Amino acid sequence: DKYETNVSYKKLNQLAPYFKGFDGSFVLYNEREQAYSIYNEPESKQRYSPNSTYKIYLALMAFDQNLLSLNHTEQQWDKHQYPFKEWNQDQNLNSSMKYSVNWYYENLNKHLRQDEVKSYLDLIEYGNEEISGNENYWNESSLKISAIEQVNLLKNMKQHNMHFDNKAIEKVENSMTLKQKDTYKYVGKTGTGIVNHKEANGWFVGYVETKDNTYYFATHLKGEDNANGEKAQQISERILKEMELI
Amino acid sequence: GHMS
Ligand code: NI
Repeated sequence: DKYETNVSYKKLNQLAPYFKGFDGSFVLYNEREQAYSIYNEPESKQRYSPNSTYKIYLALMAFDQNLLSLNHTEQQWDKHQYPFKEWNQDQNLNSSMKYSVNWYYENLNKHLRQDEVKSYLDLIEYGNEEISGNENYWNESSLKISAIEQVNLLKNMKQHNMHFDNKAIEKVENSMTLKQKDTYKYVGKTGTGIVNHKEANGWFVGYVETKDNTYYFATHLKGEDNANGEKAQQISERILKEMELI
Repeated sequence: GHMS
């Protein structure tokens, strides 16, 4: 399950303590310096199920297929009771992304033919592009992507290299904007994969756009348990704060 | 199932 790249990078092996209890990776790409920095290069290349981090691209696909459009991202909650209060309400793109509302994205994916998805995954080079698995191929199933690739895709998205409309990209960015300050925009998305009732796969990917640069990042956690997006985000924030990016 |  490995992404093969010979790209150079600055090693961040001193970030190891942040990853206590996990086989984790942190990948940073500094846009201005066109430079990667990586903690745990081997793990950086290992592809894992994206879980909710896939929602970023599923949203883009949905825009591209006009499932979503300007002033047209709402979905009404059918009153089905989910485990998370935030899912138990009407949604728009922002809320569905912030709260990782699976049903909203399942509803969008329903209108995407398998071949359309495959086409998009090819265009955006989404990891192994394998979607044979479950209907929810993005959730602890066949589709897997590495931390470095998560960064590459964010970068290609943000730089508008992807063949998605820029306004769609801006909408998706907004939907994953965690903090907007004068000094930076902090964008990120969690994912968590559960196997055997354990959190075994945690993601937090995003970027910090400052007044002069953009720092794309992906943190992955693998562990027997507790490897979840929340912890991945906590760790990411610790690192980004140590780096004085947020 | 998004409706639109
Ligand atoms: Ni629909």
